[PDB]
Amino acid sequence: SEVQLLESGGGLVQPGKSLRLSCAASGFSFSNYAMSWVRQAPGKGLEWVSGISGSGGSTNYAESVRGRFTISRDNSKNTLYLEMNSLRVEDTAVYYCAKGMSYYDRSGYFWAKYHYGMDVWGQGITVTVSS
Amino acid sequence: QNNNSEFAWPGASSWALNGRNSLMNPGPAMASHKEGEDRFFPLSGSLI
Amino acid sequence: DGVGSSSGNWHCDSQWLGDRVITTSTRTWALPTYNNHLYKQISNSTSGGSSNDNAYFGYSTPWGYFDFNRFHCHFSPRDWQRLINNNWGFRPKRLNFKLFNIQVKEVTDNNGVKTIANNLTSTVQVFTDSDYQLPYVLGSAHEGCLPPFPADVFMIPQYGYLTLNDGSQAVGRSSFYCLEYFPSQMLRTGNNFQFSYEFENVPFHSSYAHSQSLDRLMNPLIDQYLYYLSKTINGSGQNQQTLKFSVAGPSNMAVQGRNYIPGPSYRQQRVSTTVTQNNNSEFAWPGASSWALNGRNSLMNPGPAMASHKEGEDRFFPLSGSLIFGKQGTGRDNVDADKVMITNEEEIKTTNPVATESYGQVATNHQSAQAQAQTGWVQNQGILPGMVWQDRDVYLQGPIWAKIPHTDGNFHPSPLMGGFGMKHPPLNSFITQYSTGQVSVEIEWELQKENSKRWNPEIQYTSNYYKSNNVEFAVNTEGVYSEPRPIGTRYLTRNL
Amino acid sequence: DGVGSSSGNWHCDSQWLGDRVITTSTRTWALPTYNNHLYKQISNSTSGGSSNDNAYFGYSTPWGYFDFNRFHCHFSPRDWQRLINNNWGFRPKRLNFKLFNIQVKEVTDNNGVKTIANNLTSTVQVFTDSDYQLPYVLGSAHEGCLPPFPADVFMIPQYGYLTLNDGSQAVGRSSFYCLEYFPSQMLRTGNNFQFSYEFENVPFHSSYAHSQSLDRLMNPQYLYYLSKTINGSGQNQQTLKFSVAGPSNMAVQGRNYIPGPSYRQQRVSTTVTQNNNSEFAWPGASSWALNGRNSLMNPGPAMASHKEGEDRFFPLSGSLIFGKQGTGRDNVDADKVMITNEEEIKTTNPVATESYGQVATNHQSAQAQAQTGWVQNQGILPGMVWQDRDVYLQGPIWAKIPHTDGNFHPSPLMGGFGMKHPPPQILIKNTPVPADPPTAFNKDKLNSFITQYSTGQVSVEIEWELQ
Amino acid sequence: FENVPFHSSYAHSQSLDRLMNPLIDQYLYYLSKTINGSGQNQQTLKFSVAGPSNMAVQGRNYIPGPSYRQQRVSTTVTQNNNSEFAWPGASSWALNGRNSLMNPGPAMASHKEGEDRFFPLSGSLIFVMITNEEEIKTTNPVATESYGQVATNHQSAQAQAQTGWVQNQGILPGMVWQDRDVYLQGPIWAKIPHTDGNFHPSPLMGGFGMKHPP
Amino acid sequence: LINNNWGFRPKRLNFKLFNIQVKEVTDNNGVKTIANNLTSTVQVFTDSDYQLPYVLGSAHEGCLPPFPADVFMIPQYGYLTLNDGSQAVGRSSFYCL
Amino acid sequence: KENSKRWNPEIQYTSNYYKSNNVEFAVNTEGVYSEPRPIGTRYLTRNL
Amino acid sequence: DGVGSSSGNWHCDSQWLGDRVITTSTRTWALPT
Amino acid sequence: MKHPPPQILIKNTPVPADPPTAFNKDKLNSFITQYSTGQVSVEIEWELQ
Amino acid sequence: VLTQPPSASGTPGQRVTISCSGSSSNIGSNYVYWYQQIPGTAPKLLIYSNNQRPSGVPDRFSGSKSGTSASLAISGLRSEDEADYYCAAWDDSLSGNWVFGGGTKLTVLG
Repeated sequence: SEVQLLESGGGLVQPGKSLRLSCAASGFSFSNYAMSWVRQAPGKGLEWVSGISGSGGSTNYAESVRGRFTISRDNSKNTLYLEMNSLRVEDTAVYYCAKGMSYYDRSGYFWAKYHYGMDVWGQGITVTVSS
Repeated sequence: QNNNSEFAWPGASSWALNGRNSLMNPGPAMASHKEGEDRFFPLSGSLI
Repeated sequence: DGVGSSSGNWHCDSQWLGDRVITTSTRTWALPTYNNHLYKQISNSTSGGSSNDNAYFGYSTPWGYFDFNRFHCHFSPRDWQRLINNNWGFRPKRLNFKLFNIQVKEVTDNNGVKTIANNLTSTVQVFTDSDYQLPYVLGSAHEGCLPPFPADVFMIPQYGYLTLNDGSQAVGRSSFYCLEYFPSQMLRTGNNFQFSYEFENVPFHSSYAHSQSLDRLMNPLIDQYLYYLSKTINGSGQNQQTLKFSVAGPSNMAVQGRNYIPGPSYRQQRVSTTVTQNNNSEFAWPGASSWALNGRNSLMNPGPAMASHKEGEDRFFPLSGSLIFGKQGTGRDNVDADKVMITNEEEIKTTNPVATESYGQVATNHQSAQAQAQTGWVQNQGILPGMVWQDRDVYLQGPIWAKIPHTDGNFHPSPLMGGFGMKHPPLNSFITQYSTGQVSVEIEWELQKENSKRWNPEIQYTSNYYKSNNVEFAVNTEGVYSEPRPIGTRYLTRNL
Repeated sequence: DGVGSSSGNWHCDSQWLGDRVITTSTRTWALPTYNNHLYKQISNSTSGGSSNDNAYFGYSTPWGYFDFNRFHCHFSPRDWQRLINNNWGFRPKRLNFKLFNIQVKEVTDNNGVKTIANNLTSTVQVFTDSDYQLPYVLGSAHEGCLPPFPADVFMIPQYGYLTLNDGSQAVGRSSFYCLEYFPSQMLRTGNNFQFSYEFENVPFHSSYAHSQSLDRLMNPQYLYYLSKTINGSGQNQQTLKFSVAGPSNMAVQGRNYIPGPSYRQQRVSTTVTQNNNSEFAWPGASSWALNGRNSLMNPGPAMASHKEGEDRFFPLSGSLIFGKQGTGRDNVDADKVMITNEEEIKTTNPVATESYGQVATNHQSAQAQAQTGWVQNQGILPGMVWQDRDVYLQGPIWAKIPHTDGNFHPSPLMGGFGMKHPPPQILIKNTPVPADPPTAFNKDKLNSFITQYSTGQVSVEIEWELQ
Repeated sequence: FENVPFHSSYAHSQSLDRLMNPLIDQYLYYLSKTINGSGQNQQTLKFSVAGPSNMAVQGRNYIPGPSYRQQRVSTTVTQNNNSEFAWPGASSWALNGRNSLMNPGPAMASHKEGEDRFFPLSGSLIFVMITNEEEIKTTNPVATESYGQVATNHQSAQAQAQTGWVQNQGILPGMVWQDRDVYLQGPIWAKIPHTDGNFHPSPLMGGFGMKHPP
Repeated sequence: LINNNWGFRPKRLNFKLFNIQVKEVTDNNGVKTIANNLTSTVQVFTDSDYQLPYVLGSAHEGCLPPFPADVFMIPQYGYLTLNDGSQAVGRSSFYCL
Repeated sequence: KENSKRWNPEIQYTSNYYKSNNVEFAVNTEGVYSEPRPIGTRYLTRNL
Repeated sequence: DGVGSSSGNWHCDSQWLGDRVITTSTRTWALPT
Repeated sequence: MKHPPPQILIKNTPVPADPPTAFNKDKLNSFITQYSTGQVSVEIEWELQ
Repeated sequence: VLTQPPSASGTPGQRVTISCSGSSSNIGSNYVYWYQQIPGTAPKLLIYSNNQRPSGVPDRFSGSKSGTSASLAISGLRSEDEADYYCAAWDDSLSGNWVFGGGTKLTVLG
């Protein structure tokens, strides 16, 4: 298992409060893959919240999390960051850090169709939003 | 994010010769996109 | 010549011509007065000497020394990139050294105010050892070398040496060397010093990684005429012993006869970057691989050249088998793993065994009707006829040469930390005083061009495309120059 | 020159002059089209894989290659017999290689009843790799060499090469070599091809058995040894006594040289009832591990096959095993194969199935008895002397020394002459002649080709030096 | 006489592991601590500069020569085990089934510094007069001591790190060693056997190895 | 080229055409046999006065393959001249090679 | 030739190192030689 | 020149010398009517 | 101009203050306050039409 | 969303098929990926780019897409093959989203 993704910043947060999640990537060239965050609610199926391009220029978000969440990455530090604002009880889930399998670069363009497929995941960090 | 209409030829930059419109492909050398943009490309701007 | 006349100029550029590289580096130095002009015996008992492995005895001298022995002294990160991507090998040919623009200062401290003024009549003593009669401390990976960035002003390190000892005490065979007993040249502010050195013949360091592996040298489409013992029993039952033979071929590639075997191994304990995977105990020293000399146990660091880890296992590193470099501003003691840069020798796995793995297995007994065939693990394997191996890689931060110790015998004298091994490498009341000046060293390098017929593109060392707060290998806002990563020389590939 | 003229004669004789021997071999080769003129990726998954140690990645080429890596190519049984009896050593000097009488045939098959006819305008591409830029596959004891019998016609093997892999996949450091990307010479049926090669200096193979044994080199000393540590039975009888090393006890004498390295092999009996009733072919075998893959240590360090007086025991992988003429491929019996042994080298070398010796494993004291342990494998030590592995009429001649920062005793383990620049690989293929084009332009590469193959003669001359 | 190296009649004033400058640090690092302290789940990785305070952990370019361990015998008889261990407890090499004592064998220091009573069993030339090779300790491991330690396994959360004693070590790249000293009563030359290969042909009882001697 | 250099440009050009083989396709009763025609010729010329229309600058298909082991089909030469609709005009040119 | 005095290392076209079913710019298992991406000519830099 | 005499050899390689690069490319072609 | 009159770059060579008596690997941040003065003469030949 | 049956059942050595129905925007015009997840563990990729599969995945797992529906078939079903299966594909509509199916829990009977 050469590729390795770690998540930190998980915790218990009261509703309305905002917390920040981080993922440390190693074992691959980070800026050449588009990362994404997928959340799994307890006893529920996987749900894709947001993805970011390798350069960081373009980001996508699920409608449920749009405008409250913001995804960013620091290519120099090989980190994927997910900042969540105006949290609610509906957000309690286990958040995963998923790496985009397709590899691309500056010669080409970022294609959301092709580059969001995720070959490897992360252990995930449980996030709880309760009063 | 694109317009929901067929604009490949209608919205294309072109030049006219002897009453015939030819597409401006590739045309004058210009930057494809601004720095920090990876999701946009000129319609007839670069070789494919 | 004169006080108002410059004795030299600033030379600091690299020229690439043909199959040769000439690199010139000039720095500004400052030399204080060490030991208050005295020789002082030093020993371990002065520091308490609570350990026998750490016992030492020697002397400390007022003299300083110039050390250019690290690569980044002579190469910029750009010139180092130009070297490693375009070449299969390099090696030093000639050396030139110059010392000029000597400026000797006096510091007079009256009351609580200090004043600095030029003392023009003062001199500076300098001599080089071309007979190698002094203890040679330059091949021990020490500090005090010229700074990688040219604008930096650096301090000359103090010179000292060690000799024989028993505990903290000396012995009758311990030697004492006075650096005043060597004829030297004295320079005022108008005098300059120079000499030229010639490197003895050394093999090209191989800046490449093999594209084939030692076991896969076979032709995948054809069988081998030799046979191997495929089956020793018909099937399940009693008295089923039998001998059967099969052709070794593309089907089973592990059993083919091979002309050469992988290099030697001396096994290391395996540590993972993920700490929860390590055992909850203090195993740094106790579980280390060591060698005992005269009763003292020295850690086997780095030791023989071996692949740091198996393919697909980046997290694991040999306990003392790798060179570890500090990032800029790293603390001297107990820093985290993100404060250090752990280099790996992953490229040499094709010819070398993994450092954390056994060499192989041997037969431990004689198989018989009443005894099963037993095997055992080879933890360390010395040289065997037919081995092939790779040396340790050189880095931009790493050392260049080392002195081969003068002994009756040695095997593959190339130094274990990397680089080129060579038998001849490159009245108690006084005035508070110090000197400063300029030093220019010029080394001529020979190259070996890449001849490969490989069709598809090579791996290259490239700078990162993305935006960052700081340009890598440059100064920050506060002015500190830093090198982000350790850069190996092995990118291009060859056939095995 | 021309179709109506021959480009070379039949040369097949060996001449002995002084200490120099010249051998001339000439054969008739049959070369087909391979891979339908395609480079194909081959890997672990193509052959079905499923074994970790057997995973590989590489490429198969449309090109063929010429190999003369066995002595019986160059030596008749008599010439080989004249060699070993009267000479202490031999080694090659020069290599001459000719390719002539090239023929090319086209195969037209329509509803069976196939027909073969001369295609006169076809060419046959051939080149030597004298810069050693391609992978060298000739050091792996492969099949496809010129047959020992000059009247046999043989099939030229297909050339392929393996590169780096992780499992069945390929790492980005894997290399892909195109043999079409090498300048080569194109021969019609009247053209001929030749080149010369010079063997670099190599030592003479030692074709002899030592009369004396490493331990018995003495004359039947002024040195002493410790004979007795006690006077007799009782308490507090410890003592130190010394006696002269002399003809009476020859084991304790001081000696200047010690036997060579050892890596123990498992011992197998030719009488199966004396063997253990279990499957130990693989589990009981000596291996070396590289990048997590285990490879059998065959043949490995040159060692004596068995101790004096033992004929039914042979090391598991420590020998070269040749098959008899017409031997089956899978699970053939022991009398279907020929197991070679190296009894001659025992004088200087330890037995492959025996330990090298014993070492002290502790410190003795009043409370502790002196303990020893068996040395299963022993690396090089100053003072070691050893013999290399013998060469056989069926065995390989030379091998290529891999290009590395270091090596020790580069002589190859299967035997023969190690060389940094061995005789070059000679690559050959039939120039593809496509079928009728579609008559309307198509950018695709042409996939339709006339079934075709070539044949001709090969003559190899090697000059030897005798001691 | 054919060209042979000068026999080196001198004792090194420096030791193989002390070749460093005592006043300056190394820019290299080592692993100082694998745990924060006593307790559960205290695993951590800490690194420290290798420097004059701890000289054992510094990186080095060369390592001592090969070793084949000889049994250790004390000149005070009561200290020795009360049994006959002359032959059964001695290092040997077997050839064609015949066992021969490994005498003298690989050049090694006869004893550690400050320990004169002990002497290697078969490792010294005995004329009685028992010679020693104290001078060669600077580059040569002691005959009666192990070469070093080697990791015998992989550590994990379950398994703690284990090591084992290397009793004998063949040649490794980076080794340097001294040959055996020559004596007034000792031999001068020795014929090199005629073989396919040999390593460091210098004979083990001392003197000049020669392929064409007198 | 691209990693080591700030610029490049072509200087000389050399083009060789050789190993000519003329195959005649014999199709008799549905089965086809291909034999050599030894007396056939293949006409070749180059236009060094630039008299013919130049079709090599439109980035057309049919070029030599990237990979040395590929066998390529030669593209068919045709050109264009002045037109009005699908008609010709009095100024249009016709060329017989 | 490149005469640049730039101190830091330049961007270079490199073959990525990771496991894959094929190597780029080579043949696959069927004998088809593909080119996975366009390679521009502009990597090294100059002053304006 | 002759029916059984080849009219040219196979040249493919790229030798780089000094400030110049010489590239040589050889292929196989088929021309239909 | 493609090759205009070249840039003329000038600085004062840093003169370090007194270094400590015990070695430290950090670069020297203590310098003597310093400046230089002098003369410059530039001569251009102009062609008239 | 991509619709999947809540549970699927099989016997060892028997082929089992899991399928997801989708709209034109996702399954119809985009590649479909298959993820196998065992509770308390991060998901694993079984099939990507409709029928392709990553190395380290057994030959029995086969996936195909026809029209707007994708089917994952398992042959030689094993006890270790019992887990939850997620079907994923890129969705062009509603601003562009990666959509996971509802999940299917395969139970190995016997």
